Amino acid sequence: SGISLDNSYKMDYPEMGLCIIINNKNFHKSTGMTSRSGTDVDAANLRETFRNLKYEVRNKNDLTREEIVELMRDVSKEDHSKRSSFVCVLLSHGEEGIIFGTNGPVDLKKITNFFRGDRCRSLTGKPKLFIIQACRGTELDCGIET
Amino acid sequence: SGISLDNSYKMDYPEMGLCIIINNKNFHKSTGMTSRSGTDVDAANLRETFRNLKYEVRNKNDLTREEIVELMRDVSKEDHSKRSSFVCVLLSHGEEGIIFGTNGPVDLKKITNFFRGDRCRSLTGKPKLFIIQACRGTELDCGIET
Amino acid sequence: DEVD
Amino acid sequence: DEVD
Amino acid sequence: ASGVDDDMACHKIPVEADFLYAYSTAPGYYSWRNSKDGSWFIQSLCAMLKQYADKLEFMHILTRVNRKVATEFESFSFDATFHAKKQIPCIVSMLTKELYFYH
Amino acid sequence: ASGVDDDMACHKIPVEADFLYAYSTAPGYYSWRNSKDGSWFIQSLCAMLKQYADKLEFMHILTRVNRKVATEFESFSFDATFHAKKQIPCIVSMLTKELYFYH
Repeated sequence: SGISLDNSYKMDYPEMGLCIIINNKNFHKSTGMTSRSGTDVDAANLRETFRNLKYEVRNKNDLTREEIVELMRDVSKEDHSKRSSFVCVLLSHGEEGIIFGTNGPVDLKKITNFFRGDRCRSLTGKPKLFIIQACRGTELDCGIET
Repeated sequence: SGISLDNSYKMDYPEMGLCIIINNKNFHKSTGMTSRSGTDVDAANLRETFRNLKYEVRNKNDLTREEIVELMRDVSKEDHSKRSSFVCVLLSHGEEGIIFGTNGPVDLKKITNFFRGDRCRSLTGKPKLFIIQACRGTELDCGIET
Repeated sequence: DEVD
Repeated sequence: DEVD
Repeated sequence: ASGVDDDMACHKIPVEADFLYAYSTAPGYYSWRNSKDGSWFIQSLCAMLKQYADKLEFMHILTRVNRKVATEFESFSFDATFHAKKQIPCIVSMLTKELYFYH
Repeated sequence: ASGVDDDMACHKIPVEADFLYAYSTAPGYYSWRNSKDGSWFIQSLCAMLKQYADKLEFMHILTRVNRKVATEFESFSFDATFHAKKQIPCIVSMLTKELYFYH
C-alpha cells in the first residue's frame, strides 16, 4: 500500500471503549467531607457527552475507597481487545495525587497502576484517559486583569 | 475585517523572545552531586535549535541556587513587551518539584512564580515554556514488550 | 461556588 | 547511561 | 552512529506511556464547583467535546477547555478569602500519538 | 442563563495560565542521560523541533517527542537494577491557545 505514518491512535476498533464515571456526592459523616452539590449535573453531562462519542458509559455513585479500587481492578481485568481506548472520570473531593472514596482517600497512582502497559495488556498501546474533577491542594488563584 | 478566531498565540511580535538555558554540569563537592557528563551536548543542541527558531538564546553554566533565583528574577523584570514568548530550559539534578543549583536545591515553583501573570505583566497572555531535564524521583520504568 |  |  | 541505549532488538514501551490526565486545576490548587450548574471544568469539557470532538485533535480540544475555564469563570463568595478567584485546568500528557475521537 | 461565577464585568485570567512545562520524565521517575550523546529527552526534543517546528503545533511536536523517547530508548547498565529501563516524557499544559513557532 501507500505511505503509512501512524501519527494518530487507531480509533476504529469495533468499540470506542469504556467510560467509567465515579460520581461521589455523599460522604460518610465520619470523614467530615461535605456533600458535593452539583456533581450530579456533571455526571449526567458526561454520560451524554461520551454517549455521543460512542463510549460504553458506566456510572457508579458514592463509592467507598475499597469499592473504587475493586471497580478499577475488575475493569482493568476485562478484555479490552476490541476497544480503541479507555476513559475514567473521577468526581470527588481530593488533594494532590489523591481522590476521596466516601469513607477515605485513595491514591490516584493505585487507580492508574491497574492500567499500566504491563498490567492491562489489552490496553497496551491504546490511550488511557483519566479526567479528574477534584482539588489538588488549597491554593487559590487571585487572577490578573487583562 | 473578516472573522477572527484567536485560537493560536500571537507569535509575530518583533522578537520571538528569550530562551534561557541553565546548564548545570559541575556541582560543589559538598553537595555530593555527581557531574552531569553529556549535558554540554544538550546545551549546545538547544542553543542551535532555538537559534533557528529565532529566539534570543542566553546560556548560563554551573549556577548556584542563589544565582538561579537571581537570574530568573532579573529576567522576569525585563520588558518583554516586544517579545512573543518566554522559554527557560533547566538541565540539572532534581527530584519532584525541585531543580538543583550547584550548591543545593531550588523549588521549581520559586523559579516559575517570577513569571506569574500578575508578576511579569509584559508576559501576561503570552506562552511561558519551561523545559526540564532532571529527575522527578527514583522510580524506574521496567517497560513492556510490544 | 464551593471547593472540592 | 546515568540518571539525573 | 551507534550507542548502548538505542535500537533494541526487542521493542518495548514505557509502562507509563499512553496515559493522559485531564486535571480540572493546577497542581496544589483548589478546584471550583457551582452547586447548581456543576464544576467549571466538567461544564467546559463537555461543551468543548460536544462542539469539537468531530473537528479537533484531543489536545487542541483540551486547550479550548483551558481557555474557557480561565476566561469565563470567577468565583463568588461571601467569604472574602474565597471570593473573585480563578482557575486553570492542567493537561498532563504521556500520550505517544495524536488522538481523534472520529475516523 | 445567569449565575454568580460567569461573565465578569472586568476580564481576568488565572495567574497560573499560559504556562507549559515540558518534563523529560513522568512524575516520580528518574530521567536518563547518555554521558556521550546527551539526555534522551533533549536529544529528541531538538530533533523534533528541527524537523517539525515549521509544520506542527507545539503540543503535537511534544507528542512526537514522547513517542521518540518511549520507543527508541532503553537504558544499558552493568547494574541490573538500572538496566533495560524505559522513559516517557511528561507534557504539562496550562496553555490557553495553540502555539506555532511560525506565522
